[PDB]
Amino acid sequence: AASTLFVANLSAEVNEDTLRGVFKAFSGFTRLRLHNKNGSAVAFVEYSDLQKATQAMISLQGFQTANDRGGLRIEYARNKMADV
DNA sequence: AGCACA
Repeated sequence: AASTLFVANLSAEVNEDTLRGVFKAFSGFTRLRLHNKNGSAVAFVEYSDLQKATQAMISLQGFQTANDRGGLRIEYARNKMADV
């Protein structure tokens, strides 16, 4: 089953391709969605299974495309990315 | 801390 990650601390100017380049570098990358609301943006990144998602989350934690200090803040998403 | 798409 595909496991989705939640990514915070993103600048509003970051590209979808740019962000893809960050996460596609890790094994099991399936798809990414970049969402914006009022200010800064967040992202949902899907991997082929949990182990690859965990592996990527640990590795990219605090990755320096950000607003605040600390770099990227990544969590497990509360829900899986919808099918299709 | 802040979690959408269908």
